[PDB]
Amino acid sequence: EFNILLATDSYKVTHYKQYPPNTSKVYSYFECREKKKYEETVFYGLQYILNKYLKGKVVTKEKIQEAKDVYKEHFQDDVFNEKGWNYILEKYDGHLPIEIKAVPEGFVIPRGNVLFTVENTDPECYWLTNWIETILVQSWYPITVATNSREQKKILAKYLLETSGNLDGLEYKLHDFGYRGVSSQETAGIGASAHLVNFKGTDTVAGLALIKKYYGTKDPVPGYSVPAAEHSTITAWGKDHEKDAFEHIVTQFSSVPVSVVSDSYDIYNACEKIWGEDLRHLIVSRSTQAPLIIRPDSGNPLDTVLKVLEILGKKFPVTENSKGYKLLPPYLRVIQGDGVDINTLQEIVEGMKQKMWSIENIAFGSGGGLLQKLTRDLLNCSFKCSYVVTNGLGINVFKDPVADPNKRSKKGRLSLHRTPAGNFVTLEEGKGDLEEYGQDLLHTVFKNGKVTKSYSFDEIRKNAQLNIELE
Amino acid sequence: EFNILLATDSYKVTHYKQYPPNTSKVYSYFECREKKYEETVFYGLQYILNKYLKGKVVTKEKIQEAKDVYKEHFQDDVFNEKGWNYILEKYDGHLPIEIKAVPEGFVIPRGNVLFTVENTDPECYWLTNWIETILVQSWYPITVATNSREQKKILAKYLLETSGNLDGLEYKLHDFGYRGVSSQETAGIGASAHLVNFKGTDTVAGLALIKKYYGTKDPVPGYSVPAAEHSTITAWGKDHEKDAFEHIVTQFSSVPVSVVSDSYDIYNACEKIWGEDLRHLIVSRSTQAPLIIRPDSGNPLDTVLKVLEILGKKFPVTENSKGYKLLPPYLRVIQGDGVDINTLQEIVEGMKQKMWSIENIAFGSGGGLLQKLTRDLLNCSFKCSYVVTNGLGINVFKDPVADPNKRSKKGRLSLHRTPAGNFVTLEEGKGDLEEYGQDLLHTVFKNGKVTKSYSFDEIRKNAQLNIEL
Ligand SMILES: O=C(NCc1ccc(S(=O)(=O)c2cc(F)cc(F)c2)cc1)c1ccn2cccc2c1
Ligand SMILES: O=C(NCc1ccc(S(=O)(=O)c2cc(F)cc(F)c2)cc1)c1ccn2cccc2c1
Repeated sequence: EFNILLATDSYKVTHYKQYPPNTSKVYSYFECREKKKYEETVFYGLQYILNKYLKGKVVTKEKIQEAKDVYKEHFQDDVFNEKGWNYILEKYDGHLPIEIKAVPEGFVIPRGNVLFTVENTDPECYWLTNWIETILVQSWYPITVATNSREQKKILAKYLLETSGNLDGLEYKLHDFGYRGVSSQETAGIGASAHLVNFKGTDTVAGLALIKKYYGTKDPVPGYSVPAAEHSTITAWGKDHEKDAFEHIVTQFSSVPVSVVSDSYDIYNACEKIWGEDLRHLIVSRSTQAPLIIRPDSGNPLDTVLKVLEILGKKFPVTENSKGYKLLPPYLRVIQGDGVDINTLQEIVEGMKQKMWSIENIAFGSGGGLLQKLTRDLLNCSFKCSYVVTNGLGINVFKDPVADPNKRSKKGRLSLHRTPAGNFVTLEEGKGDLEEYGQDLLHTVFKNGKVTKSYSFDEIRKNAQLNIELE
Repeated sequence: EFNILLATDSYKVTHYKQYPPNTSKVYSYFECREKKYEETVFYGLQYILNKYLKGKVVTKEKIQEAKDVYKEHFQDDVFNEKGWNYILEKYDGHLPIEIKAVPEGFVIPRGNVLFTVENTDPECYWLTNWIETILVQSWYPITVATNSREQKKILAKYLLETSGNLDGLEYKLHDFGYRGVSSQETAGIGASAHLVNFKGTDTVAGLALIKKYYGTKDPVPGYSVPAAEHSTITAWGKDHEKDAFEHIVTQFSSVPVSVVSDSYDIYNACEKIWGEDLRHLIVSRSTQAPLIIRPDSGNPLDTVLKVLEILGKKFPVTENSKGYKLLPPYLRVIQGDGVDINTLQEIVEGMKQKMWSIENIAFGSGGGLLQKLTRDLLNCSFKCSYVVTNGLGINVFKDPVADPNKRSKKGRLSLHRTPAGNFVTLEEGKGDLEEYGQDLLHTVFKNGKVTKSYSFDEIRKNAQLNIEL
C-alpha cells in the first residue's frame, strides 16, 4: 500500500530540524517559471494527485512504524519525525492539516504566475508544507503533456485553417501512440489523460479509466480509436503475401475506418502497385465514413509523407479545394506515426502546404514525442517557499542566486488576478489583500484532508480551448 | 484495480481478426536494436512479470469491464470476448504464454535478443502481441540502468586517474529525480534501475520496489544523509543565511550533512560564511561527518571550479599521491544542478585539467537520470519473427526499404557465446544446429508462473564494470 511517509525526497525527512525555531507557518507556491517557446501553460492534473494520494486518512500507526524502520536503515541514523506524524494521526485522525489553493483546471496561464499554493493549517505541522513538495511537483508532467499537446493543436489548427478554410477534424489530428513508450503504467494513464484535454484520439487505453475515476465526462468515454494493422499482422502472411494481408484486413474492416501500415517491405511499391493498382477496387468502393488510412512508418517523415501523397495523387482522383489545395478522395487518407514531435509536426505540415497538399489529408500519431520526451525543465515547473511566520511575525522569503536571475523566486503571500486588459498577474507580498485587482483566481481545492472543489473533464476541456476554436 | 485486458494499445484489440486464418503460433522478441551506448543492462522484466502478468489476471468482471469500455471507445463491438473467456475457463485466468530472457543485470551488446514471447496454446495465437505494450515498457528500467552505468564508467575512469583507486565510486552519482519523473510508479522503477549501479538515492520509492520484487541481503539497497533545501535556508530571512548554516551544521554535527549554499551568493557563502565566519564549526568535524557544500546554479563546470578554488584558499588543501589537490576530509562538494551524462563528463574533465581530484566531488542528478530518456535512445523494440499457420512454420520480419536500421530478425531466435566469448544471436532456428552451444536465454515465465528470477544482489554483480571486476 502507498505510504505518504515514504513518498518524499529522503532529505526532506531531516528538514523539521532545520527551519528557524518558533516557526508556525510555511507557505509555498508552484509556478512554471519564466525563462529569459511555451509562453502559456495548461494547468491540469492536481485533482488526480489530491484524490489518489493526499486525501482522507493517509497516516496510520502501521505507516509510521514502517517509515521509522525504513529510515533507520536508509539513513543509518534515527532522524525521522515520529512525533510530528503521531500528532497528525492523533489530532486529525491521520488527515493532513494542509490547505491548497489552485487555479481552475484547464485554465491557460502565462509563464511566471502562481498556479497553486500550499500551507499548513496547524502550527505544529509547519514542516508538512514542504514534505509534500515532491509529490505535488509531479503535477509538472500532466501540465507539460497538456501544454505541449495544445501547442501542437495550435500548429495543426493554423495549417488546417489555411489549407481548408475550417477546423473540421482538428480534434482527431494528433493521436496518442505513447503507451509502450512511457516509463510506467501509471504514467501512461496520467499522460494520456492530459493529451485528451486537447484531442479525442488515443490508443493509450489507460487514460480512459483515470478520467472516469478522477474527473468524469458526460459522454461514456473521453477518447476513441479505430481498427488498424501492426507490422505483425502484415508480416505474419509471409513476405510474398503482403497484398493478401492488405486485402484480408480491409475486407475484415470494410465498413469502419481502418488504418494499414504499408512500409513492411517497400512503402512506395505498396502505395503505387498494391493499393494503387492491385487492390484499388477495394479502396474506391469505401464509404466516406470508412476510409482506408495508409500509414507509412519509416524514412524521413517529411520526405516520405510527400512522396506517399504524390504517389496516391497519381493513382486516385484528387480534387482541388476552395483554397487551392489538393485533396485525396474521401475514402483515402494518410497517417504519419513515426518520429512525430512538435518540431517534426511543424516541418511536415509546412512542407505539405508548400507542395499544395491540404492538411485535411493527414493525421499524426505521436508516442514518445507526446508522452515521454518532456522534462520538468521545459516549463521550469517549480515549488518554492515564499512566506513563513516565526515568533508570530510574517516574513517574505525567496531565493535569488547571484549567477542566475532566472531562478529568483516570488516573495510573500501570493494571489492571481485578472489585469484591466484581461491578462493575468501574480501579486506578491500579500498585495492581493489591498483589493485593487478584483478577486483572487486561486480557489481552495484541498483543506485538512478533504478535496473541497473539483472539476469535470468536460469543464477542463472548455477551459483549455484554443482562441481560434473560440473564434 | 489493474486490468490486463485494458492494458494494451487500442488497435491491438482488433488484431485477432487480422492474422492469417489457422495461425496457431505467434512468436516475438525484444531487442535494443543496433544503429555510444554499445551495450545495455537488461533489467526490469521481473517487476513486470510479477506485478502485472503472473497468476489469475483474467476474471469475469475484468472481461465485462473491457467489453463495456471497448464498445464505447471503438463505437462498435470489436473486442475478443471469446478468446479471453477461453483463457478464463481453461486456465483459470492464467496466461498461456512462455517468455525466455537473458539474466537480469547482464550487460549485452546492442542488437541481441534479450527476451522472447510465444503462446503455449494454439487458441491464444493473438495473446503474444496483446502483451507487447506492457512488456515494451521494460525499455525504461533498461535505459535508466544503462545510462546510469555509462555515467559510472566516466566517474570510474576519472576517479581512478586522479586518486589511484575507486573508493567511494558507488556514492558518486546520487538520484535526485523523485520530483522530476512523471509518476510515483516511474519513480520506483527508475530509482531501482539506478541502484543497479550506485547506492545513493533520495527517491525513496525505489527501496520498497526492490524489497518486494527482487530482494537484498542488506536491509536496504540505497542510502542518504541529512541535507538542507533552499526553504530551510531562506526561511531564516535574507540577512540570516549564516544563522541558518550554523543551526543546520550544529543539528547535524556528527553525521555527514549537505548544505545548499547559493540561495543568494554562492561565492560569498563559500568564502566568507563557510570560509571565515563558520570555519571553526567545519574544521572541527569528523572524517565520517563532512560538510558537503552544494552549489545549485550557474554554469555547472565554471561554478564547481570556482567553488573549489575558493575553498582551497580558505581550507588546508593537500596533494594526493597522484599529484591532484584534495580538500580536507571534513569538507566536500556536491553538484546537483544540470547534471546529465554530458555535463558530468565536462565537469570531471574540467576538474582534472585544473588538477582537482574527483575525490572532492559527488553529483546529484534528477531529470537527467530518470526522466530525460526515451525508447529511441537504445531503440528498444518488440517484433514478431516466427509464426505457424496451417501447421507450417514461417520466418517473418519487416525490412523497410528506406531504413535498413529498422530491419527485424527472422525466425526462432537464441543467444549464444561465440568462440571468443562474446554474445551472438542466431536466427532462423539455427541455434538448433548446436554449432554454438547452449541457448543462454532462460525460461522466466510459463503459463501464469514466474519460473526463474534474480535477487537484486545478483543483478548488481552481473552489472559490475570491468574495472571493478
Ligand atoms: O493505428 C494505430 N492505432 C489505431 C489508429 C487508427 C487510426 C487513427 S487516425 O488518427 O487516422 C483516426 C482516429 C480516430 F479516432 C478516428 C478516425 F477515423 C481516424 C489513429 C489510430 C496505431 C499504430 C501504431 N502504433 C504504435 C503505437 C501505438 C499505435 C497505434
Ligand atoms: O541533498 C539532497 N539529498 C541528500 C544528499 C546528501 C548528500 C549526498 S552525497 O552524494 O554527497 C552523499 C550520499 C550518501 F549516501 C552518503 C554521503 F556521505 C554523501 C547525496 C544526497 C538533495 C538536494 C537536492 N535535491 C533535489 C531533489 C532531490 C534532492 C536531494
